[PDB]
Amino acid sequence: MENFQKVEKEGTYGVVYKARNKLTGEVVALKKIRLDTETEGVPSTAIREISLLKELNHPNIVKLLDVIHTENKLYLVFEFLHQDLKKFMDASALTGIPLPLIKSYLFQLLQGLAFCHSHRVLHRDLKPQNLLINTEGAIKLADFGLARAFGVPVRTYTHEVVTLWYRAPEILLGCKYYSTAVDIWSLGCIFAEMVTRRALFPGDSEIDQLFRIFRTLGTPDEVVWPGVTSMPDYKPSFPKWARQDFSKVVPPLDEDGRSLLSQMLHYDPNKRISAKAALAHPFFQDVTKPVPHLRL
Amino acid sequence: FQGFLDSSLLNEEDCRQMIYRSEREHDARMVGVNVDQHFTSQYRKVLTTWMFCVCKDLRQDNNVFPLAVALLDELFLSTRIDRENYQSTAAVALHIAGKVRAYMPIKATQLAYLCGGATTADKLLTLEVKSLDTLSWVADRCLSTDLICYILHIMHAPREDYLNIYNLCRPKIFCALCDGRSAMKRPVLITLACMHLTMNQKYDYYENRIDGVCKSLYITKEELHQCCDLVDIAIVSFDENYFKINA
Ligand SMILES: [Cl-]
Repeated sequence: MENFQKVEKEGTYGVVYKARNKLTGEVVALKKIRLDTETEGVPSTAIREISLLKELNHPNIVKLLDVIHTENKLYLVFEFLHQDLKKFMDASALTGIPLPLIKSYLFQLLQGLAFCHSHRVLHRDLKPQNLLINTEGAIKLADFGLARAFGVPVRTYTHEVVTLWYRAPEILLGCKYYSTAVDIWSLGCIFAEMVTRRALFPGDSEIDQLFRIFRTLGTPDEVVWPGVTSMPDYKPSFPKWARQDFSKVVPPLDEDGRSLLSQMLHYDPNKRISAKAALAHPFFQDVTKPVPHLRL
Repeated sequence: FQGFLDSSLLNEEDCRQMIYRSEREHDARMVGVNVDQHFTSQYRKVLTTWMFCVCKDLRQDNNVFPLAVALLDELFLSTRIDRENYQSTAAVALHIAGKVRAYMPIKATQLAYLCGGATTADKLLTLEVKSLDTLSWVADRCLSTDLICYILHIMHAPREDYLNIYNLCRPKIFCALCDGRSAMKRPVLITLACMHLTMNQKYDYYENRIDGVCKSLYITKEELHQCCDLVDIAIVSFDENYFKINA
């Protein structure tokens, strides 16, 4: 455990120290987990997260560098990133993010996301808060605390109600067979939010949220979404709203942008575009990798 | 595991990566100490049939026992265990497997109790840390049960087949795990063997692709067939009450 120069960074299972290597004096992120406070010892969630990250080695996924056991502690050594997307979006809100940077970020997120789905891993809770960026113009998927890997959940929603602004509508409708498409939806809402500086589905809670989506994308039916009316939480008494002129929703978007967003936002999980598929979308025809100046 | 959740976007190569991962885990678990001696031992029979009944009684996820067995083996082959702590190790392997695959958590206090004697949760938990240190805190494995589905994918089988097939293979695999002469065999070989026993001359995609599959995995027709006989031996000699009769 010594090759470090700790510094604070309210973390996850306790604190989260930013630190330096001793040999390499390199910035790293340390997640501290206690092994001697819980009835069953090492939390099953930590165990699942570790095995999950062990297989997720990709440039666009925060990398688990090492797992160190010391005393009554378990230290997860993650690669260190300076900040998250929420802070960034807020440090240029009026200024907006340049298209080349928005395109690059969405491009990387779809790469990390494609890698994830190729390993039977669903993130289930993608949002600005857990999409970290560094000073080399990279953005990475982080915090797989609500992930479903190999079909097994690291944690279920029932207790961890985060934010529902990026939750796919099939989850909201209690679909019992939801899968990888739910993450694509989250990215679709995040891709828009970047462009407009505003959250796509600014819903109040649980109930509103679903309607917030209906009042924007129109109440789905059996034509656009075969099987909706059979969803566990679908209600025949639902209000029949209609689509909104998307051209007015995400205005600064070019014919390709909405072309990609419209496919990441299909009500039908079967029609919704995949990560792999979106990678070959023309909107990514001219993708560079600009590197922003970070407000640190 | 509700089947093979989140697997639609997989392409042959991904399934191969997974197989390669169980190959490596098999190796890491095999470059042990006195490998054959552990698998032929009588104490391994008691330990696996015990964990097995415990899993059936507590009505555990069907992937808990399989992993618990893969983990018990690496622990026995990667460290020196005193006979007094055998039963305890079997409980830890069980406890750790639950933390990975179980829906209903598997409690240490309950396991200590099932162990009886001077065994306590506090002792099992101290043993779990030492065990996880051995496993470098990476506790999940790619089991033969898990492989069954990566193989059906590679053979572009229809969705509807998986279920019936998984359910026929599961029981054979569990028996194979309790037999040292069949449990020391590579994971895919056990998987393919059980799949042969259930799919051979019954499904056309099986019969059309099994040769290439075996070839790409370096498995000869001879190896597959021998394994099939090891598994059938494992099935015939399986006794749920072994740990009772002998222990
Ligand atoms: Cl409404």
